[PDB]
Order: sequence, then structure tokens, then C-alpha cells
Amino acid sequence: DVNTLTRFVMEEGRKARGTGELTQLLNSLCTAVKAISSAVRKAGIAHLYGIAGSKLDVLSNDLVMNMLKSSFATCVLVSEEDKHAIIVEPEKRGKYVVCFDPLDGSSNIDCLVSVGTIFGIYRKKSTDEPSEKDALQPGRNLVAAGYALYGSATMLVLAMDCGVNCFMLDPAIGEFILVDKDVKIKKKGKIYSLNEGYARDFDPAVTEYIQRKKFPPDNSAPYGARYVGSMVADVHRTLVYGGIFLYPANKKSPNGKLRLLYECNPMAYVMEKAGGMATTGKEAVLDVIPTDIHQRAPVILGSPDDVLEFLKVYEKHS
Amino acid sequence: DVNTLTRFVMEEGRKARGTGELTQLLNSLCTAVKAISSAVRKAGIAHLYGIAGSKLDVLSNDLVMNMLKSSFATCVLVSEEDKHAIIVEPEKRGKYVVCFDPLDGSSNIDCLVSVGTIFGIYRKKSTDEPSEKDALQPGRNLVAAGYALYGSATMLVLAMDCGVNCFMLDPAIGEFILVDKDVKIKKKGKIYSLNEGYARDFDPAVTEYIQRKKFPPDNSAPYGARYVGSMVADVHRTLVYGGIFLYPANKKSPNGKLRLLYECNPMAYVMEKAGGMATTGKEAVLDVIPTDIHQRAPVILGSPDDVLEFLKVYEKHS
Amino acid sequence: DVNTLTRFVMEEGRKARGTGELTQLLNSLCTAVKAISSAVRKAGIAHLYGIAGSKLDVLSNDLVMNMLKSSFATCVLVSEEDKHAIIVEPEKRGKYVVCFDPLDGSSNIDCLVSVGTIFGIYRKKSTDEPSEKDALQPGRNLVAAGYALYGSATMLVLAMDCGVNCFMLDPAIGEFILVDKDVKIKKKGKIYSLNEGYARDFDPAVTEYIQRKKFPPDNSAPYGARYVGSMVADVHRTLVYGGIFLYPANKKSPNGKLRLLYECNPMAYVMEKAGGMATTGKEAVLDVIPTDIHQRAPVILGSPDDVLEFLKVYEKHS
Amino acid sequence: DVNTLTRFVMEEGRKARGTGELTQLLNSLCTAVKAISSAVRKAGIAHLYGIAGSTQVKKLDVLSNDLVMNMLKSSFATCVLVSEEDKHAIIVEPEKRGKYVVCFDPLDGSSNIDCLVSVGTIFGIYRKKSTDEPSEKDALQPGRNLVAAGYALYGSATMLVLAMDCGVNCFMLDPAIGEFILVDKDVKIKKKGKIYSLNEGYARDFDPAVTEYIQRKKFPPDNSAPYGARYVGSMVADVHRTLVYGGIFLYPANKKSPNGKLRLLYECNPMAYVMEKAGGMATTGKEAVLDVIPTDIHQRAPVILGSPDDVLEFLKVYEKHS
Ligand SMILES: COc1ccc(S(=O)(=O)NC(=O)c2cc3c(-c4cccc(NC(C)=O)c4)ccc([N+](=O)[O-])c3[nH]2)cc1
Ligand SMILES: COc1ccc(S(=O)(=O)NC(=O)c2cc3c(-c4cccc(NC(C)=O)c4)ccc([N+](=O)[O-])c3[nH]2)cc1
Ligand SMILES: COc1ccc(S(=O)(=O)NC(=O)c2cc3c(-c4cccc(NC(C)=O)c4)ccc([N+](=O)[O-])c3[nH]2)cc1
Ligand SMILES: COc1ccc(S(=O)(=O)NC(=O)c2cc3c(-c4cccc(NC(C)=O)c4)ccc([N+](=O)[O-])c3[nH]2)cc1
Ligand SMILES: O=P(O)(O)OC[C@H]1O[C@](O)(COP(=O)(O)O)[C@@H](O)[C@@H]1O
Ligand SMILES: O=P(O)(O)OC[C@H]1O[C@](O)(COP(=O)(O)O)[C@@H](O)[C@@H]1O
Ligand SMILES: O=P(O)(O)OC[C@H]1O[C@](O)(COP(=O)(O)O)[C@@H](O)[C@@H]1O
Ligand SMILES: O=P(O)(O)OC[C@H]1O[C@](O)(COP(=O)(O)O)[C@@H](O)[C@@H]1O
Repeated sequence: DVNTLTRFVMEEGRKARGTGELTQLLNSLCTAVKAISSAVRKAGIAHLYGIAGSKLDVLSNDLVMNMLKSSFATCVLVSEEDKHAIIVEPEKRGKYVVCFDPLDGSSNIDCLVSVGTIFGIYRKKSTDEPSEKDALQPGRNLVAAGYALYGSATMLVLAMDCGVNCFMLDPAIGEFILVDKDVKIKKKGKIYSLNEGYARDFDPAVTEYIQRKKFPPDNSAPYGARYVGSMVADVHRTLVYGGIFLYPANKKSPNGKLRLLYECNPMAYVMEKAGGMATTGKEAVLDVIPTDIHQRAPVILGSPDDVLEFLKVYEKHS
Repeated sequence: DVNTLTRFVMEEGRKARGTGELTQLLNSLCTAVKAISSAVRKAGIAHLYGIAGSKLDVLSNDLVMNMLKSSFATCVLVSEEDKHAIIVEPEKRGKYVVCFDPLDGSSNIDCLVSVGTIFGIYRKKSTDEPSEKDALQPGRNLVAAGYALYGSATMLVLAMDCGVNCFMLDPAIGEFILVDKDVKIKKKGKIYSLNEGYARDFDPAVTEYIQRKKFPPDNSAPYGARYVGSMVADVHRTLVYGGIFLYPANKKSPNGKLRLLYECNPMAYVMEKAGGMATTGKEAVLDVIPTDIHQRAPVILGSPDDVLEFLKVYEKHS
Repeated sequence: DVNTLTRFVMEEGRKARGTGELTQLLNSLCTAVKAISSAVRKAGIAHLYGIAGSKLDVLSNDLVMNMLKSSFATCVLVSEEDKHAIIVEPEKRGKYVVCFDPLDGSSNIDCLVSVGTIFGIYRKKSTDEPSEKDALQPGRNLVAAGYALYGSATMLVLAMDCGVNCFMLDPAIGEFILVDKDVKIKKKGKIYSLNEGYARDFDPAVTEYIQRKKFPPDNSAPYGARYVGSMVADVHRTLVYGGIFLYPANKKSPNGKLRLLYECNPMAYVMEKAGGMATTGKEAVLDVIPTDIHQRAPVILGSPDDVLEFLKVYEKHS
Repeated sequence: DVNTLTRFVMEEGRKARGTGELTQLLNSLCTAVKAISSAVRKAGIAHLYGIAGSTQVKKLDVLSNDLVMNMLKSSFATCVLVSEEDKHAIIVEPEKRGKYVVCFDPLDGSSNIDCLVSVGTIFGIYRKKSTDEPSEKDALQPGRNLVAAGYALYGSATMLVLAMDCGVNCFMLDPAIGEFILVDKDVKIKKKGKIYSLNEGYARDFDPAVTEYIQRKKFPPDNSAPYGARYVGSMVADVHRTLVYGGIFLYPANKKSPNGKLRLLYECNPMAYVMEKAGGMATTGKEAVLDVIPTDIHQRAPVILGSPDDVLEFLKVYEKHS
């Protein structure tokens, strides 16, 4: 029996006897994602090249912002693309706070690398007039989170309390189809993913863990290496195949590079609902209390056996 | 003044007062590429999931296999998917021999990684009846070669004598728009790309070259690392951004993993026409005389300064 | 401030404090309509004609049937294609009865004429086992009705107690965009639409009315004539421009050609919700109490002044 | 064996050892038709209604004119272009000139496109017969001189119908891959149909031959079945139905439209040419449409076309009343 993201979230919502706002929100997100995919896939590029006579970052941000605002389900919107939190105008305010990265990985989108949209959804916890402060919530408080991946196909991965579900965008009918239900990550994987160009500034624990993957001391096959350079692609692979992903801290970068509110946390939430783990090396990513909406956080995520092994090496150096 | 693949190839052919076969071939290949892109982007997957009540490898092969047969421009077809060369039926025989990987990278299609269609086109040399022998020419003898990348967008990259030109698929109108003319690769890059999971197996030249990239003995910034794990993706980025790509040999894969006929030679050709290089370490990829349509080869290709640097390391250890 | 059919419908549902089934029903129908639109525009047709080597009646009807069964919102499904009402199996049953024409007008689709999907939705309030007799209801009992027209573009027209709203299918993102709110028909129009090839068989009141259009007796401008031959096209033009559409009785169809349950009633309901009218000559279309799910009715609909003019002529003869 | 428009027109050019200009022209047009089709089907309409806030917006009939004009210019194959939209024939800039003269209606029927009526693009292609600088006069040729002609139909599906001396061929647009698939080869029209098409609102102003012929279609004198009526109001749709089911389509001369309404150069001629190559007929009542020597690029003409027996039957009535 065929299932869409809309049918799926409606049935979850009416079982919880909710007000409808979260379903309104995810439909808006879904619509924005579909438009982003059309633009990423370069539909109508011919017109820009003069076919009739006479920004992807920004257009993606513009779609997520406007679609989310017009949902009447949000009050505060934090985007990688905006210096300050966007306060929804009063007559459109709903009860959710969304943090998102509209087109993650676009830094190298000139080579047609996979990119994605990342989102995490919170309840406003206070009745104060809405402010930046409403996004300064730990990942533990997440209500929903996930990502759209613009890869060889476009897929939305959606994480809630009910688990992780994968919807494939059928572009012929603009409908997100349920194709993988209540997904769970391998307890131990065989791929490791991190940018080894930074090896000279590696934290010595990172160096030892990576060297244990390439030169294991126990009969075992060395892990394979993958590193797309686009987080949504690398994390999604980690979830499908298992294994470990790392953007760790070092001495030039005490807090890693990736941003906690709209990269690290949603991915950490997907991982943990998938039975995986996500650490900074000092604590669970979902346990960090943010003080700045654009703050960075180290992230080591993926299969639990692998993340656990990394923390074993990490502690050995602390 | 807008240009398309069909227009570009017709004009080069009209200028060469040709027979029109290569243009029938490249236009048929374009049709097959667009059907692949639609299918890879999940065209109508909702029918497969029961929307009306009621293999990506195989279909892509069938689309290229049939469209080329149907061009009347080919007589021998070699595909990764087929054990032996396809001999076109006499009624449809043309003068060209085509070696292709129909959906390269698809072993990891489950995580929606970038995939691609790699192709290389030869003129039949022998006057014998057509056979597998006709595909055993050195890459030097290539008339045309290139790839279609199914990434964030679908792009066709075609290399001929005139150079390497890049065409974006506008899926809104199904047309390959010329977006980069007469492309040339950077003289020296800032990215290296190889599966370092086989580090335990690297010969000393690769180990030293890779050490040079993470710990440059000269002041400089270390290279960044990218390994998508799909050759079309990794090579295109190399082309677009510069740098070096490597699949050296290892314990499994003593002759290297990638395929000479329909993976290495097309990419080496694209690269050489772009000002780049492509070596096996011992010789240029295009000088290897094949003996078996599916034989493997080591490959180091990319920006010329980076490949020359690798070869100086190779010599030091030779 | 953009708005979608999905967003519009659940916002009407939230306000009504309803059970959700109507939204699940209409969202499922929307999916069917998007799949039909794609097939109607012949996407994937090249696969039929050999692109890779190796019925719109039936296919559209399968799409509506399964999408409606899948919604859990219907219990009795009457369609043009099926001799009997389809009873939904117990575990998928909802409270709604849907009568539809899955691909109205398709008899002449070999000529690429406009076609569409007509639907009408009644509630069942028996507590008896659902049965075909639950579809024998006057149009007055319609909960919702409308149509999807596959014209130069695809539009869904949806009518409820809150009025008529018009949604454009954006094929780039597979979304139904609200483009015309709370629409109302022109008080009087300038187009009359019917098959004049039945002139030898018209009742004299039909004959007199047509003559008034061609030789206006108040010395106004003659009406223009338009007959696409496809009910959805002809009715939609009537809704947008005003005027009158007629399929009266003739020798081959002594009580009309078009079907009361899933052709006349939905169109009649849409007309009355846009401030137009729909009569059989003797009574309001919506007032007919049917005794057979496939029974036919004469229909005259359009702008109220035009229908009243026909009725003044009809009454002069009865 | 699968055949696209590009492949079918290419192999025709190889057979005749041509310069490639006509193929570059039709490929140009095919690109324009595909862009028009995507816009007609409201491709990115949601941006117009603000899914991304405030950031073409032309009116489709204007977009289509730009699309056809630009593509044809860029084909390097045309010297004089005539459009319904521009009062004067466009002279292609010299750098871009080729041998063909093209007359087209970029989005015919678009007046009612707000009701999502079927619409279409019409074209006819001539060679330049003059030796002078290209001028408007170069498009004042009789339909007889047409090299190729046809139309795109933006109906429930998009289809390009292409007529040349080799006959009439129908190519269905596959929007999934942007390819025109040859689906009906060497089409021919039924010798006699069962549908008549014309705007009967103008009955009061009809010529008496039209009145009689139409009354014959409704009240036949020989116990034949009366014809059915269809009239989309959109020439491309009506003429295509005529090509596929047979029958007759009429926009005839009026008391108040002494020269009909449809434009000779880029509406009647291409439809007349498509009919003639498909085994049918196309008359003004007083001559074959294609024989009319035009003196104005925007002059109009009566046009009766369709099944040969039906047009003939009509002319008998026309000769009786003359
Ligand atoms: C765990 O996953 C979640 C996803 C979404 C949401 S929610 O906040 O967005 N709620 C909805 O979506 C939603 C609720 C609802 C109801 C419904 C039924 C009984 C009680 C109430 N509620 C009161 C009396 O207060 C409502 C009926 C029909 C539809 N329907 O089919 O549209 C509904 N949809 C929450 C959780
Ligand atoms: C470097 O790039 C290439 C790509 C393709 C090819 S080729 O082998 O496929 N030939 C073609 O493409 C091609 C040729 C050609 C001609 C043409 C003109 C004068 C002489 C001849 N020939 C004889 C007298 O024998 C032909 C006219 C119109 C078109 N046209 O616009 O369709 C043409 N297309 C070669 C090289
Ligand atoms: C006139 O137009 C219509 C269109 C649709 C419908 S309905 O019957 O299918 N209802 C729905 O769709 C729908 C209801 C609903 C609720 C909701 C809220 C308070 C009470 C209840 N109900 C109980 C306690 O019993 C439900 C909350 C959120 C969403 N939401 O935004 O998903 C909802 N959607 C009716 C009429
Ligand atoms: C009946 O319908 C028509 C449709 C199209 C045309 S044409 O004028 O546009 N010619 C073409 O299209 C076209 C020609 C051509 C040739 C070719 C071959 C031998 C000689 C010459 N010519 C010289 C020596 O002068 C050319 C080779 C390859 C391709 N090819 O497959 O690319 C070609 N395409 C005319 C009529
Ligand atoms: O180049 P690096 O330092 O390896 O970083 C790659 C990381 O940066 C990101 O591209 C974030 O950068 P963007 O601003 O382009 O979104 C992540 O997707 C990815 O994980
Ligand atoms: O898994 P590895 O050892 O890194 O090898 C990856 C290589 O294998 C390939 O995927 C071969 O392609 P396939 O997926 O078609 O087998 C190349 O694209 C890629 O460069
Ligand atoms: O050809 P006629 O007798 O004028 O009737 C046309 C009517 O028939 C219909 O096409 C219904 O028939 P089909 O659905 O079988 O094609 C209506 O859409 C249209 O109004
Ligand atoms: O409404 P009328 O007078 O019957 O004329 C309709 C005719 O006019 C046209 O619409 C002319 O097209 P335009 O919409 O571009 O004016 C033809 O397509 C059609 O045959």
C-alpha cells in the first residue's frame, strides 16, 4: 500500500490529536524541497543562456523561508544564510522554531557534487515575544529533523519519535514516496569518512583512530574511505551503509567547522533515532547547550560500535 | 548566442564534410543519456510502489545498447554490463566502435551517490568482419570520448580534437545547453582524491606522494581531500576544480581496479584534451595497447603539474 | 502569499474540526490526477516505441481506484469504466462515496483533444454495509465535487460549501497552486456550446434558443459558438468566460448522453457554487433522484442569465 | 526502430546531400516548441505566485514569439522571418543569414488560453527566390512554393506535425526526455469524414453557400447520418482533429468579414500544405489556398479544408450559388 510523506505525517498527527501545525510545516518544507530540486537540477537553465533573447544558495533560502512563513506554523527561523534569526511577522506566527541549512555543500556545487537541505524543528518553549533565544535549545528538544538529499535522485529523510523514514521524490508527479520504513543503521560499519587533507593538524586521537582503520591490528580488513565533501551526501551514505563520519575538532579549530544548530544536531538526531550515535568527543551532540545560533560543534557520528571505538581512542588522549 | 550539443556536433561535422555518422551516434547517445537521467532521478518510481495497484544497471545498458545500434553509426559495442562485445547486426552496421560504462558508480546507487555514463568512440581500424578485436585499440586512437554525470544536475562532457566542451541538461525542455567552451584544467590543483582505505597496500611512490600532500615539505598549504567513490564524480571535479585523482593498484586489484577501455581511456582522453595528464605510472594511459576488453589499469590523472610531481616521485622509486 | 490545494484543504478541515478523511481523500485524488496528467502528456512514451529495445482509459481509472481505496476515506466507488459500484474492502473503508469519470472525453483523445477527471463526493450515513445504493443520492447531497482538466495546462477545480477554487498544476514541482479564489461565473456570457449536428432531433425549445443566439431578438450581438466536444473543456471555458453549455435530448439519447452521477452532478455543483445554474429542463440537475448509477440526464448549465433565458424558452413549450 | 524528428530530418538531408540549413532550422524550431510547451503547461508557475517571495512574466503569446524568433535567428538558416506578432517582416542580421524564409504564428488560439483551450504554433518554410538584399517581398510567395510546413499542438499531449514533399509525419513530444518521437508515418486523411467544424455563431452573416452546405450536414437529403459538429475555436486543434479523424474545417468569407479571418501566410498556407501532402484539400472557394499570390504579409483568406470528398461537396454548393 503506497505511502507519501503527507499521508505518513497526517496519520501520525491525527493519532497524536495535534493542532495540524507540524503537518502544515512539513508540507511547506516538502514543497520548498521540490522547488529546490527543480532548480538544482537546472530546469530552465536554457533561458539564462539566451534561448528566448535575454544564487542557488539564495534561491533555496528564499524558498524555505517563504514556504515556512506561509505555513502559519513557525515563529523563529534560523538559516545558515542569515546573520540573525528571522522573526516571523505576527499574523503568520505558529508554534515551531526551525533551524535549517538550505543548500548544504553548495561550496563545491560547481562540480555538481551532491547537495542537500538540512532541517531541525523545535517547539518554542517560552511565551516571550519570539527572539533568537528560542533557537538556543539542545538537540534533545528536537521534535522533528532530517534532510533532503539532491543526489542521483532527491530523497527526504525524516526523523521523528516514531523513527526514521525515507521518502523518494518522484519528479513525474511531485510526490515523496515512502521507500524505507523505520530505518536502522548497522551496528558496525566498514567505511570511514573525513577530510584527511587536514591530517597535519589532526588531533592525535583522530590520527590514531584513522590509522587503526587503515592498518588494523586484528586480522580484519581495513575500512574503505569515502568523503564526498558534502555533509548530506556523506551522512546519508553512513546511514545506508553504516560506518563513521567525522568533522572533528583540532587545535586550529577547537569546535570543528560544522554548525550545531542546522547541521550537526539534525544529523545527530537522525543517527540516534536510527540507533546510531553522534558525539563531539566530549559529549553527545544533542546534549550541547547552544549560546550562539551559528556556533560550531565537532561531530563524530554513524554506527554505534564505530563511534564507541572512536571515543575509546579519544579518551586515551584526554 | 545559445548553443546545444546537437548544434555543436553538426557544425563541427559540416565543417569536416563528413558522412554524418558520428553525429547520428552522439545524438543517439544524447537520447539515451536523457532517458537514463530521468530513470536515475526516479522518473516514475511511484508506479513501482503500487500507485495504480500494480535494474537501473540493466536499463541504462539497454538504452545505450539500443540507441547506438539504432544510430546506424556503430558496428561493435563494448559495455561493462556485457561479458563479450556486442556485434551490431549487418543491416545496421556503421563505422564506429563504442566502449562504454552505462551507469558507472552504480554499485553504491543505494546511498544516492553521483553516477555517470562513460563512453569512448573509435573508428573501426581493421577491415575484418567486426569482432571484439576492433575494440582493442589504444586510447590514442579515440575519435571522441566523454561522460554524462548524473549529479546535482545532469551534465554531458564531450571531448574531441576541438577540445572539451560541457553541456548542461535542461530537463525542463530536454536539451543539452553549452555552458563551458573549450575547457582547460588548472595547471596545478589543491585537491587529491583516492581511496586511502588501501593505504596498507600502496607502493612506496603513492605513499610518498600522498605524504607530500598532507605534509608539504615546502611551506605550503596541504591539499584538501575528496573521494566520492564514483569515478565520473571524482574525475569531473578534478576537471572543474583541478588537482589529482588516483586509483593505484593494491593487493586485490594487482592491475588496478578501473577499466582501461571504458573508464580510464575516456577519462584520460578528456583530460589530455583539457591540458591534463593521465598515467599508469609506467606509461600514459592512452598508449596502453589492450588485449582484453575488460582488463583493468592503474590510473593517475589530473592537473599536469600534479601528475608530473607524482611521476618524479615514481622515478625516485623506480 | 502562495497557497496549495493540500494546504487549503486541511486548513478548511482544521476549522471544521473534522476527522481527516476528506483531506486524505482529496490528497489521494490529487496524486492520481498528477499521475494521470503525466501519462496524458505522454511522458515515457518513447519506451513504448523502442527507446530501450524491449489504455489511458484503464490506466486513469486504475489510478483513481487505487488512490481512493488507499486513502481509507471511501467505501463506495462508482466509475464510468465499471459496470457496478466498487465496494471498498472492510479494512480500508471510510465514510465517503465517490463517483468519478477518470478520463472524460478520451474517446477522441487520438486527436489530442482536451480531457479531464470529474469527481463528486457524497457522505454515507447509513450504518448498513456499504452498497451501490449508497451512490443513489441527489446532487444536493454533495460534500465536494470538481474536476481536473488536462488542457494546455493541468488545472484542478474544487467546489465545496466555501465556494469554487482553482489550482494550477505546476509540473516542475508537482504542486497544485491556488491561482483563482472563490470564483464566480459571469452573470451573462457570449458563448453557446453544444453539438449542433443533432439539430434534426432537438426539441423545439432547444431549437428556438439556438436561434435566439444566432439572430438575437433584442438586437444584441450574436453569441459565438465553441464546442470542444469534451465536457470538462467545455464546462471550464463556461466557468472562466461565461455563457452556456448544453447536451439536451436527441434520438440516440432520449434522456441525454452525459451521466448524471459523475458527469452532470459534479459540473452542476461547481456551477451553482460559482453562482451559475444547471437544469435538465424540468428540474435542477442536483434535484434529480437517480435510480441507476449509470443513468443519463439532459444538462444545460452556465451563467444564470443564459440558463434562465433557455428556461424561459423551455417553459414557453411546456 | 525508434525515430526522432531530428533523426528523420537528418537522414532526409543526407539522401539529398544538402547544406544542413533546413535541419538546423527544424532543430531550432524543435527547441522553441519544447520551451513553449513547458511554458504553456505552466512549468514554473508557482514562482509567479510567490513560493520564493519577490524574485518570464511575459504573456506566453509574447514568450513564444521571442522563443521562435530567437531560435530561428540562431539557426543561421533564415534571412526573412514573418510573425503574426510583428507588423513588418524581420530581416535577419547579416552575420546570421541563411537561405530560408519562415512565416509562423507563435501561439495561435492564445486569445482564449485563459480557459486552457488547446493552442499551437504554426509554421511554413520557403526558400528565397530573389537575388536582392533580403526584404519583406521574399515572404510574398504562394503556398505552392512551400518547402516544409506544419505545426505544434499543445493539446493533452504536445505533437509536432511536419509536412514535406515526402509527406506528413507526426512526432509526439516525450516531456520526460525532451524528444519528438515519430509515432505516425506518412499520414493520410480519410477520403470522407463525419465531422464539420466552423463558428456557427456567425450564421446571420454566412454566405448562402455555407448556409446550404451546413444545412446538408445537419439535414442530409439521402438518408445518411447527420455529421457531428466540433469547433474548439483553436485552428491548430481543429485542423489536427480534421487530419486525424477526417471531415471539414471552415473559416469562410462573411458578409462582415469579406476575406475570412485567418491569416494566409502563417495560418492558412501551412494548414493547406499539410492537408495537400496528407491527401486532402484546402480551398478559398474560388481557388486553391496555396495558389493565392499574396500582396500583404498579413492579408487574410477564406479557408475550407479537410477530407477531399467533403471539400468537393462544398465546392459544388459554392459553384451552384455563383
Ligand atoms: C507524531 O507526529 C505528528 C505529526 C503531526 C502532528 S500535528 O500537530 O501537525 N496534528 C496533525 O497533523 C493532525 C491532527 C488531525 C486530526 C485530529 C484528530 C483528533 C484530535 C485532534 N486534535 C485536537 C482535538 O486538538 C486532531 C484529524 C485529522 C487530521 N488530518 O488527517 O489532517 C489531523 N492532522 C502531531 C504529531
Ligand atoms: C569534428 O566533428 C565532427 C562531427 C561529426 C562528423 S560526421 O562524420 O557525423 N559528418 C557530419 O556531422 C555532417 C556533415 C554535414 C554536411 C556536409 C557538407 C559537405 C560535405 C559533406 N560530406 C560529403 C560530400 O561526403 C557533408 C552538411 C550538413 C550537415 N548537417 O548539419 O547535418 C552535416 N553533418 C565529422 C566531424
Ligand atoms: C470544509 O472542508 C473540509 C475539509 C476537510 C475536512 S476533514 O473531516 O477531512 N478534517 C480535516 O481534514 C482536518 C481536521 C484537522 C484537525 C482537527 C482539529 C480539531 C478537531 C478535529 N476533529 C475531532 C476532535 O474530531 C480535527 C487538526 C489539524 C488538521 N490538519 O491541519 O491536518 C486537521 N485536518 C472537513 C471539511
Ligand atoms: C528533404 O528534406 C531535407 C532535409 C534537410 C536538408 S539539408 O539542406 O538541411 N541537409 C542536411 O540536413 C544534411 C546533409 C548531410 C550530409 C551531406 C552528405 C553529402 C553531401 C552533402 N552536401 C554537399 C557536398 O554539399 C551533405 C551528411 C551528413 C548529414 N548529417 O546526418 O548531419 C547531413 N545533413 C535538405 C532536405
Ligand atoms: O572542505 P571541508 O573542510 O572538508 O568541509 C566539508 C564540509 O563543509 C560543508 O560543505 C559545509 O559548507 P557549505 O557552506 O558549502 O554548506 C559540509 O557539507 C561538509 O561536510
Ligand atoms: O570502492 P573503491 O575501491 O573505492 O572503488 C570505487 C570505484 O569503483 C567504481 O564504482 C566502479 O564502478 P561500479 O560502481 O560500476 O562498479 C568507480 O566509479 C570508482 O572509482
Ligand atoms: O460527441 P458528442 O455526441 O457531441 O458528445 C460529446 C460528449 O461525450 C463525452 O466525450 C463523453 O464521452 P467519452 O468520455 O466516452 O469520450 C463528453 O465529454 C462530451 O461532452
Ligand atoms: O472566435 P472565432 O471568430 O470563431 O475565431 C477563432 C479563430 O481565431 C483564431 O483564434 C486566431 O487566433 P488568435 O487567438 O491568435 O487570435 C484561430 O485559432 C481560430 O480558428
